[PDB]
Amino acid sequence: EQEEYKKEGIEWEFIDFGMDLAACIELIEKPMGIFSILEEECMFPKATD
Amino acid sequence: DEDETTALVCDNGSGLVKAGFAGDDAPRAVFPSIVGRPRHQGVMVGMGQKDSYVGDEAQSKRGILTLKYPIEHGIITNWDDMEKIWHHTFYNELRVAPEEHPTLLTEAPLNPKANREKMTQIMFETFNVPAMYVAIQAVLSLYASGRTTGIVLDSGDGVTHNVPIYEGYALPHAIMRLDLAGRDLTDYLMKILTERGYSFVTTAEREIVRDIKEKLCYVALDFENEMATAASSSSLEKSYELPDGQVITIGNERFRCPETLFQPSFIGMESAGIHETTYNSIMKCDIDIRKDLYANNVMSGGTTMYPGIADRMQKEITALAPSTMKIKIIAPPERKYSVWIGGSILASLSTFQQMWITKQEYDEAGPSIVHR
Amino acid sequence: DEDETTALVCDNGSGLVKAGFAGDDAPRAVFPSIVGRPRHQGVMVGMGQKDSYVGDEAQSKRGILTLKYPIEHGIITNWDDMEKIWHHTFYNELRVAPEEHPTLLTEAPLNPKANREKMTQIMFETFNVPAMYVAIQAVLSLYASGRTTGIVLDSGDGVTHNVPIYEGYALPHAIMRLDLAGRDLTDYLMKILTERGYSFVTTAEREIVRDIKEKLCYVALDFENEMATAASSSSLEKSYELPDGQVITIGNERFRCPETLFQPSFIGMESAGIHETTYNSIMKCDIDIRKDLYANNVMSGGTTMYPGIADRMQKEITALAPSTMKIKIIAPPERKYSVWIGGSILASLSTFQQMWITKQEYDEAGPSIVHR
Repeated sequence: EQEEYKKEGIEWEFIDFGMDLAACIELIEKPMGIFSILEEECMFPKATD
Repeated sequence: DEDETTALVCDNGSGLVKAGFAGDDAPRAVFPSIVGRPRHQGVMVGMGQKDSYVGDEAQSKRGILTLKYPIEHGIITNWDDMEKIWHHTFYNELRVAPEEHPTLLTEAPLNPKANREKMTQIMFETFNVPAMYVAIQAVLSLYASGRTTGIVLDSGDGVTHNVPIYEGYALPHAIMRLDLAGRDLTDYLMKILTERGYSFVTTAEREIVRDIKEKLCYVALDFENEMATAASSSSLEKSYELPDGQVITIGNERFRCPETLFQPSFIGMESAGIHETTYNSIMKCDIDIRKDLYANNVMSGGTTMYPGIADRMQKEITALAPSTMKIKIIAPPERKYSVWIGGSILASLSTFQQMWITKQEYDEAGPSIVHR
Repeated sequence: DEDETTALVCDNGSGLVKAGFAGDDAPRAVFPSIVGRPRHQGVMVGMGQKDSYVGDEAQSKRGILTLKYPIEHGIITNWDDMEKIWHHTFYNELRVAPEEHPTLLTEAPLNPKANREKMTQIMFETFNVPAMYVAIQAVLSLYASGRTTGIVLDSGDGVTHNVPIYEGYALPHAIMRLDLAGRDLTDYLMKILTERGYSFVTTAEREIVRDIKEKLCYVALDFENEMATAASSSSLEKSYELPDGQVITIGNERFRCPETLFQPSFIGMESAGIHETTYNSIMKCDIDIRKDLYANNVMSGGTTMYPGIADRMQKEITALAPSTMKIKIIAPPERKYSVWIGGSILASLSTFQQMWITKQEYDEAGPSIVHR
């Protein structure tokens, strides 16, 4: 998008549209996130769902 | 994989270091916890002057060096000599560069706050590891036996401990330490075996008394009518062949050595013994948690490997515990590495990633960060 | 259905909250009336820092938190901590959003005018419920036993009450409050059981004395020649097995604990007891209504569940009442939830719709509106 407004010369500022999703992703893939908690407990010989 | 492969687990002991990669089933590296310093100037053929020696080269060359033990009773007493054992572990034993490997270390039961901060200072500031973590030893042993509440009798080379753990938190005020372990036990066998009319005269005689203790020693149940049995002289006796022919016989003393763990009085110790101490730890804990601890006496450590240790302990605490109670003494086969294996599991785990102390945490929070 | 399904019934107690949907036969949610505040900084594995804990998580984690009871003797004493228990009830326990559910609440017998206005202020202004209503507890208990005139002996965890009700109006000047209930009763058993030669030492020993009180305690009729019976030692004794094996025996004390409700002197209380108090309430009422109250002694509350409570009360007041009178002690089986069930009935009722205080009434009349 930003290339056009640059090519044309329009003056439009905007934040990455991805950013909106980073919240969800971090929660899953980050260290104290779901997977981790999931993969840690897997190390506990006597853990439960 | 980045660190799935890459996590290191180093268990620092009073007698042995156990080390390797999180993921493996057993330690890649096991070696004495010594640092030898040469008493004289000179060289081995083909080598240069060496200022220091560590592990087995210090043991093998002990006649020309002054040997020193960095960890007295599980606590690091000399930090110059410990950084030497770590250096050896990373660079020579595991041959890894530490600055790209997360490192899980272990500490002892009531390890002073200041030490956990100091080994963190040395891990991050002189070895530059990406991230590290210090687990308490009994806690890794328990966890390696699947569970989270139980009481570990942990016994290695310089210390014995009882660490009651509840849903993962080791209970500070109920932990007991008994300074008599496998080291003390080899020296007592030594005397009851010279006292059997023998001589462990050269250093090749000294060292192997320890290999006698490991191979032939027993913990008899009803140690009472086992001495009585000794006397009728059954085929209870056991002869070991020395470095040479010199067939030495050990019948009886074979079990008089681990009876030291129940009777410290055999060695001029006035402290209570292993089973009473298991128990006392337990009547120092909350009331509602005592049925749990009793059904989960997990054993770990080289000195708890004597066969029939578990049966003697089984009957030792049944007969001290209220009969309404269920006793249960878990002693797994890999127990000389429980601690390490518990670390391997935990550190290779999917959920542990979010507890690693990173250089980001450290450079920003000071050693306090990992200290918890 | 809009609100047929939708009416909530929350009974706030000194020990327990009972909650659920008008329509149900019993509370969907029952849990301690505590709010725990952590004594130290730290976390559980996988959770964040929690400022506060409520209900069972506060009980389970009591060793690291300072526990507080918002309702002292049936009256709300801390409004910051009560709004916390309500929040927990709606959002976590019943998992409903409150702003679309009418809420029937309960208050105590001579609940200060200002409180009934304050919980209305918090219901409408911080929870934004559509409509609400505050019923008096004894009054819901009576009504749940079908009737409209009777006298309720109500006894739970922190208070006992006698609330004479006539054609629905609880009689202010005849109500009696006795501050000795199930809480007091568990602590007295505790001592007569340690006094039997025992120890409730850890917290897993403490908690279960209360489960002994509930399961094995009795109210004997002729408590006189029941002690006498104890002595000849019949098969009156009763052994309970603890969290572990430790089989504890309780023969006699089993009934010495509810004899405290008739004799407060067992616990250094100088107040009169349950039966005399039933009676005194009654000779404080109008003369013409006393035959009604006597044939309708409805019992409700956790502490009135001790078997043989009704027979002892039956004979306790027959023998104080003029012989021309009919005595009748109604004690239903669901009585530990009478209060709640009376609210469930009433609030699901076809005619109650026109007594709900709506936000229209409130935004227009101030808290005064519901206060009556």
